[PDB]
Amino acid sequence: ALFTGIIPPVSTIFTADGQLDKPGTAALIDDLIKAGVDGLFFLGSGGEFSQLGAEERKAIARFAIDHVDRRVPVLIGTGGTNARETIELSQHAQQAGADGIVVINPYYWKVSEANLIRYFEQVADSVTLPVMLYNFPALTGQDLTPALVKTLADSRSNIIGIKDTIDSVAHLRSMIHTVKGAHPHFTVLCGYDDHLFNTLLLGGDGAISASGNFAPQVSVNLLKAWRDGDVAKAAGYHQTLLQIPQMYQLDTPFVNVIKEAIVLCGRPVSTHVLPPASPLDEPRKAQLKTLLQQLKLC
Amino acid sequence: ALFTGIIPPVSTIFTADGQLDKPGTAALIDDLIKAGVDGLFFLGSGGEFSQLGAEERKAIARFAIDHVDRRVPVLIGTGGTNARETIELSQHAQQAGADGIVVINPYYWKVSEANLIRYFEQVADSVTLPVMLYNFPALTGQDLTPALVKTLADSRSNIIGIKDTIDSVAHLRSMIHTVKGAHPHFTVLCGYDDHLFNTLLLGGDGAISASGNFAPQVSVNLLKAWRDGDVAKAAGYHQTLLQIPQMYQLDTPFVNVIKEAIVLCGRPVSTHVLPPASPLDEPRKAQLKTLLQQLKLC
Amino acid sequence: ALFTGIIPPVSTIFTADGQLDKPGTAALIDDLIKAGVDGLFFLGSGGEFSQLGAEERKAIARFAIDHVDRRVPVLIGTGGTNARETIELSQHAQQAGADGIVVINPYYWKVSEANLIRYFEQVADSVTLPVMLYNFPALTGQDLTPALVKTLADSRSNIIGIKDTIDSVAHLRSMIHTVKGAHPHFTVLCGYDDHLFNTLLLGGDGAISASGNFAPQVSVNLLKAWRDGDVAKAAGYHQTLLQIPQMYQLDTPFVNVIKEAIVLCGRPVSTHVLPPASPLDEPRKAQLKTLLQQLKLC
Amino acid sequence: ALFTGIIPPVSTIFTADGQLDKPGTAALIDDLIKAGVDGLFFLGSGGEFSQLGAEERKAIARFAIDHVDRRVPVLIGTGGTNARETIELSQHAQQAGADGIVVINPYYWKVSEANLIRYFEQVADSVTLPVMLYNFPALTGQDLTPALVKTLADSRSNIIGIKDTIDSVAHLRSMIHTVKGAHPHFTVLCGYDDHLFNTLLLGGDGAISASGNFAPQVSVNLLKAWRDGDVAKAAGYHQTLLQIPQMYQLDTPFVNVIKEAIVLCGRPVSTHVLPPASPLDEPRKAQLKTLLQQLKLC
Repeated sequence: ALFTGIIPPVSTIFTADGQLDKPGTAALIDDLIKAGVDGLFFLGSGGEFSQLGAEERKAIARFAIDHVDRRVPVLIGTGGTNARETIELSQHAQQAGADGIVVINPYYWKVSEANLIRYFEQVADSVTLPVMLYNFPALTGQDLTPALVKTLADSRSNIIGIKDTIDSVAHLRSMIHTVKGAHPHFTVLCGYDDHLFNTLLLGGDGAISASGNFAPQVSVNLLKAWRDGDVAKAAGYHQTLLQIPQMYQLDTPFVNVIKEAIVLCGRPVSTHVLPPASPLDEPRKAQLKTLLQQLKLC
Repeated sequence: ALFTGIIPPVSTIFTADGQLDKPGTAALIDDLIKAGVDGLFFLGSGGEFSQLGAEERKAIARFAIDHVDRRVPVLIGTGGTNARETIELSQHAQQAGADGIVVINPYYWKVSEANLIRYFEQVADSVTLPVMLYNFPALTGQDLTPALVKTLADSRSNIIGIKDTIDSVAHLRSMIHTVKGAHPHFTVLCGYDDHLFNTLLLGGDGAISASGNFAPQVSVNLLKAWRDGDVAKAAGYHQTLLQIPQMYQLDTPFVNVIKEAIVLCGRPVSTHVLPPASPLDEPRKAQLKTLLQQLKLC
Repeated sequence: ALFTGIIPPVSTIFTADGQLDKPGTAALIDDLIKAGVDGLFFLGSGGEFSQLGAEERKAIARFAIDHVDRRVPVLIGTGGTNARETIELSQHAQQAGADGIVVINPYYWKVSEANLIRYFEQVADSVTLPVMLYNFPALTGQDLTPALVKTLADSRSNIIGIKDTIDSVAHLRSMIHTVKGAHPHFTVLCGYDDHLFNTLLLGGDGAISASGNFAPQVSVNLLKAWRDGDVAKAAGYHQTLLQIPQMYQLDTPFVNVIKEAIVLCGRPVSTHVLPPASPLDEPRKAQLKTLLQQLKLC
Repeated sequence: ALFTGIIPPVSTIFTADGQLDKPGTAALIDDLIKAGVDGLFFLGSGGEFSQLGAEERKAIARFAIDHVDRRVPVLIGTGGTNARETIELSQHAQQAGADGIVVINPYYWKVSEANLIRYFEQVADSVTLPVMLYNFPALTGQDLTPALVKTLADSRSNIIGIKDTIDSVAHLRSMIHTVKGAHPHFTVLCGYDDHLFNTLLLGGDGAISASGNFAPQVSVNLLKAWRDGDVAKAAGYHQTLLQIPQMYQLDTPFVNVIKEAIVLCGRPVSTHVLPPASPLDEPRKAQLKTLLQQLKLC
């Protein structure tokens, strides 16, 4: 089973003028590796893939891959609405040395089932890398049903997992029974902090969630505790991850909040975000702070 | 805090010709009390309130209350679309000796906010009993937001809790922070088996869920374990409750399944259900059986 | 083809204490017949069926049927969530002399497809009367798709039409092609004033909409104009019906508004509505008035 | 009032290997101008903006602008999820000679209200051109409410219209009353063929809809007829436009269908579409043909 455990959707650090902040993004990568994470995912939602042009995303990927220098597995999010561009980026990711790619369903047009399967097949064929699906129906408006995901895993041997970003036990439970039921080593990771625990108890494999950027220890320790068979300990951490998602209510998009948390949790980096996102106002920065303090994360 | 802990939405047992099966419903009540539950809720969704006429519901309530004979707290679900009828039933519930009522939002028309608050106020005034709200947006098509529920608790001192039937951690978390944040002894119970654990760890109060009818021990034991500070034990039970809701996908409505489970789990009762529900076919009864067996509940 | 043309969802007039206002409801019936309508539909949504008990609805139906005295066709809305009650009422409607019944899909539980078809079959079998389906997904949360409605018309020869209450040309167009395509004399009526014109030009059959109660001439004249081949005239009326639905935005439910419009348009009747609805405040009554004046309806 | 009347969302013609087919897209432009249209909109949804990269979209826009050579007004759709790119393209559109731009709301993240207003303000400021908003909630998952659109027109004097792509009379009616009520010369165009008629009768201004590409005469004639005060004639055309949208059910996306219709209606052009779209199979091409024949469009 590939890409299990705690794999954060790493934040892309930018300068005040909007360029890649290499010292800062590198500093962030290094903290996260040091924290005991099982991989890293660049250019996910929290990486702000949807606010970057093709060429920019190529540049961020190659830098990120290079800086990681194979210390842990690296995933590159290559998705979007432009299928041809999805292939360019996915191929480039392979060339550039990535360990796999993460591909969301086209989210402008909700594409026919036939078209959707053909899309995913085509991208999976364009590379020899592992392909990790990415479901996020709240944003895509088209759910990758467990039936469909089983169909896709049956169809291509390199479609080997999924990040299920949804506040639903049923969806995660069904994803596990239907897909892992047919393919035991298919990876199922959840997209939200507050589902990591349940996702494990259901016989899933881990999480790619925002709290990896600023409190990676909680998820890493939850996982170690669970693998060590100490469940009470794991639940202890779950309890923190249960509360964490309050913060994300402070703005939309909440990439600003994640980056601001990174700072408050001890890593001084530029919190500049790309439009249509905006800086977090002062009042809500202090609210974030009080929240992080209550939870004992700074 | 009133009506905390494990309070099953008791199934109403019917004969083959559709009348109240008194021996059978009494037998069921007695098992559940014996199992260590903290209350009982008659004429909820699983009680089939929406398939019974006013007079029938009066009759079921009076029987149920009488048979319980004050051994545990009794809640009567008095809701529907006909507000005047909601008052008749709620008042009748009081005079019949019930400990409180459970009121869902009117689910045909999605009523204006002003009208909705006025409805709940009016019913809460028509009785001196505790009033427990009931949210089930999947069916009602109108969510009782934590804001609105805070407003209602602020408004009437006898609106003292809620059954939140939704597959969402966020909703339960927000319900707790917003409402309990303002009213510490406001009860918040979850409507689904797989959320009991999280609902506790969030500082909520228990569950009214279907698995109470056929596997009440699991939820009762989870709750005692948690109260005894043995979390690993509690999680052990959570793990079973996590799987249980597969059963409910076998039909819709799945009130047939719950009753069939009651039988398979050792309590022989008539599984007749009211239309537009129907008996569970043989194939799916056996599937239920294999599921209960896998989970070690029969 | 049965039940074509302009068939208003007649408002049920109540006294202050909530009883049937017979003088007033009779007065209303008489205006509407005198206006040239092609039938009348009692105990629809605007009739407030969902706020009345079984016995009350029986009483209103017989009174209404009797007072019409066969001058036009009469439809009785017998739907709800309680299937057995749907049969009692539907049978009672036949015994009481009604020309057909109108049956919405059960709107609490969104019932399985198999269950839904079996429900509609069962009620259609419980009577020898014509059965008119009623779709209103905005409130029911379960759409009667054209596929499903074709299935139902194929299944039972007395399922002979539908009131499609939805703000969608596509749905009405599809309902006509799929169902009328297979059953030419199947009736398709729209539920909203602003769709009557399109519904005709699509090869549908008429409307059961609220503006029948207070401005029945507009829809009656639109229909006559269209049948006389004078389309420009028909479009003239369409233009008024296009604007009428602004009022319904003054409250929810907006039965209060319809009844208040009946008064302002010249028919003094009690505007009492059943809870959880409430009287329309004074400011909004005056806004209604200005609207009716602008459109030249009072 | 700017950009009124019939302004087709022109199809971008591509070669087999996916490049701009200049002879073909020029041929198409010329037919449409010849047909009497009041403008042209390049790089809308039907132009496939969401499957083209920034540089490609630049290239298509200038070519299109140049080939039109000011014969009619030209609109360029510059929207997407990448705000900085939206400014690049919008500014490029101005320098390339476009008469205005068309900007959809960011459709990946459903952005906060504050952020959404700030986005639209920022883009409107980046140019001196007229800005035409674009609502399409079915795809975006975030509706541009009439309230919000009024706010935006109040905020910036160059936000001067909207393409409302929604199958809803209520939404269009409300958009007209709320926005035109405050700004009489604000343009309101509908996005669907079957709403053009109603949109006019409501006091709106026209349509940007797919049938402009292959049957522009129908909409052009409807508009001329209506302006000439001959309503019966206009309704005659409405009747065809009412049926047209059946085809769009043959695939999703249905850009393939539009382009195939262009061919069958007399203009031989390459029907190549960009992925994740695909060619229309033979069976469904013949079905399209039968449809166009029934409606007397080929």
